[PDB]
Amino acid sequence: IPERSKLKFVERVPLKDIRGPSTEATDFTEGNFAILALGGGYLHWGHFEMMRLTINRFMDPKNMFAIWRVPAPFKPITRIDHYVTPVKTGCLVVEMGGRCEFEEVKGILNQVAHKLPFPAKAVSRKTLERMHQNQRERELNNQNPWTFEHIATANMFGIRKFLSPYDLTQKGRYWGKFYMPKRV
Amino acid sequence: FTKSRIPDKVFQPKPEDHEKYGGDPQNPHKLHIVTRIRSTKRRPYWEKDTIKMLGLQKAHSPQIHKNIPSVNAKLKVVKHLIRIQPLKLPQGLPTEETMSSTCLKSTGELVVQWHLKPVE
RNA sequence: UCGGAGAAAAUCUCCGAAUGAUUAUAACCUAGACUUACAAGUCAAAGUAAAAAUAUCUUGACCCAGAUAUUUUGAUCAACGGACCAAGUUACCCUAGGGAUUCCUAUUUAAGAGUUCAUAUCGACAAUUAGGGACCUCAUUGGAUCAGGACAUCCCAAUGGUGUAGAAGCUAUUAAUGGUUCGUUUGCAACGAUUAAAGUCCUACGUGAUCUGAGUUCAGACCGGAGCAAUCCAGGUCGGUUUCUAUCUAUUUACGAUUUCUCCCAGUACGAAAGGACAAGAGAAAUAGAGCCACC
RNA sequence: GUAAGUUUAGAUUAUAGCCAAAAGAGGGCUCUUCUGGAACGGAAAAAACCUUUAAUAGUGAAUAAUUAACAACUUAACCAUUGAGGCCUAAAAGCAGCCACCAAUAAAGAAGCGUUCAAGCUCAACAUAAAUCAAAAUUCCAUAAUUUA
Ligand SMILES: [Mg+2]
Ligand SMILES: [Mg+2]
Ligand SMILES: [Mg+2]
Ligand SMILES: [Mg+2]
Ligand SMILES: [Mg+2]
Ligand SMILES: [Mg+2]
Ligand SMILES: [Mg+2]
Ligand SMILES: [Mg+2]
Ligand SMILES: [Mg+2]
Ligand SMILES: [Mg+2]
Ligand SMILES: [Mg+2]
Ligand SMILES: [Mg+2]
Ligand SMILES: [Mg+2]
Ligand SMILES: [Mg+2]
Ligand SMILES: [Mg+2]
Repeated sequence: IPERSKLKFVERVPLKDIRGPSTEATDFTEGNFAILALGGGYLHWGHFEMMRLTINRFMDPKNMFAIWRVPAPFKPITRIDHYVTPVKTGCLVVEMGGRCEFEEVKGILNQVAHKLPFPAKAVSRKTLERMHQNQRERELNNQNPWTFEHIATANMFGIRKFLSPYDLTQKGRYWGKFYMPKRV
Repeated sequence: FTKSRIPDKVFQPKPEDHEKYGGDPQNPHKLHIVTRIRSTKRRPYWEKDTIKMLGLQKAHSPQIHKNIPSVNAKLKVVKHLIRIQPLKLPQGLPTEETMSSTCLKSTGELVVQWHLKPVE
């Protein structure tokens, strides 16, 4: 159990940032239970306090601990009113761990996730692994001969007249700041 | 919106593809039958030009072209507006005598004897 | 006007120049090019001539006037492609035209309030693809008549919950039924006396070919403040004329009621007292609708 | 693959677009660049979306696009055994509070909670049987319809 089990404080003062698949904080580091971002959104300091206060009160110092998986607010906002921390879909906002089962932390993590600015979910190591396995399984066993990548990459049907350059990389999974899970 | 370069993998066939379309990877066919089946209106200007270069100004009228890389390069530009079918010569190339008796079938066969009579 | 740096080439972010000092004094001539609407602006082999190669570093036309004896010089012409030389004001105005005329509220969450007890009544952080509102400055809407409609319900009606004993209340569901007053000071409010209640909004201030007060806003005139004056001020004030015979559409001949108070049940049920019901039942009015004339 | 291009001579008009899509720059809008469009058909009406090489007569034919589409996953009825574990609130009982995190047993640690604290209402044991998702304001506004290859 880390000595500083409780969440630390966050300093108030130190378009594509949330428009694609995440490349950071996508893997569990120390904890087993964490909140997974399912969309792109900006986390201002107010959200940070809600996560800090709610999680700290419930967690047991003897058996539980938590850590932050995202940087403090650094991006300027003007009417320099305040700074917002960008987050990409797939990021782990906060990580929890300890000699506890997922079910114990499900309620608090899910409650915290609901109040986040973007859609989010509470996932353990197993659940995150299961989600990826299901995604790969769906792609392999898909019975639709046509897929977004092949049509877009090969410019079949003259499709690229109606597509953005970024669409080829995303392959239709991501539209704007929203992530479509079922879309293979 | 700019011209696109298709990855080379698109034009590398697979063993099942040869089975489906019935074309041997060896002894490749010589001549294409190309017909325009979509309109050049609302298409970028480069597509409009290649269609005129290939002679496919009228739709649903077939044109014969060489199955050589330079011709193929233009065809790849307008792949979506045309239908490419391999010309077949069941009875061989037309000679001087048979030049006036030919007919191009929908199947892709240029028959050199056209009688308009029951097969019997 | 031009030059330097960023954005990175459309508008934005910054610095400088209308030269400066140094000097070897840096010639004439002539291929090919850059740049460029025009105009202006760049680089330069070869040849010749001086010397014994070198100018180094960081911009204004034409005309017209000059100066010398060919050679040259004239712009905060800076509104910087530059009229040789001209400012205010107009509400007395005119013509040609172009225009316009944070805070609620509904959901989700629930630390903390509520002695105890999250959700009787509420409530931090937040969540709704959720609904409405250079130094100075500032400008359509009342009323009358007749109202159509929404329901996010002010009263009337039917109900759930309570920290609902009764009586008073609080909260929520349902319902658009008919109703929802008269004045005073007011220019927006500010009060008085009532009521079962004096709802919140939409209809181009709903409605000016139905009517009316402001305002926009002028021709006259004063103060206060500007300006040398004419004049001026989004500062005061007093005065001050918009007419219309309806062509078309549309419209112009019934209904089957709302509310309040008193009486009774009963000063009972309830309640320590204080105080004080419901339904059931009878009678009065007020208003609205439809009619009538024996009386007044 | 294809038929255009340079130069010479002459010449006006034009110099305010419009909407969709794509990438940026400022900061929803607004500038800049790239692509397309101007139906008589379809999207309801529909300049700007999709289908459409010109324009002719015909009581022929094959076709294109074509506002339509088919809520989502374990309590069953049962049983609960001390020295009050101490100490800070007489003393604090699974249990005011804090720390041990406790007792034998076929089998039970104290879960809610009760309790001034113990009242004890009784969870888990023993002991019995089965068991996460995908179509507000004039007056509603085509009519209808679940299966014939
Ligand atoms: Mg020139
Ligand atoms: Mg030389
Ligand atoms: Mg000028
Ligand atoms: Mg100029
Ligand atoms: Mg006057
Ligand atoms: Mg009405
Ligand atoms: Mg209602
Ligand atoms: Mg009128
Ligand atoms: Mg009249
Ligand atoms: Mg006068
Ligand atoms: Mg007057
Ligand atoms: Mg008078
Ligand atoms: Mg006046
Ligand atoms: Mg009339
Ligand atoms: Mg009664």
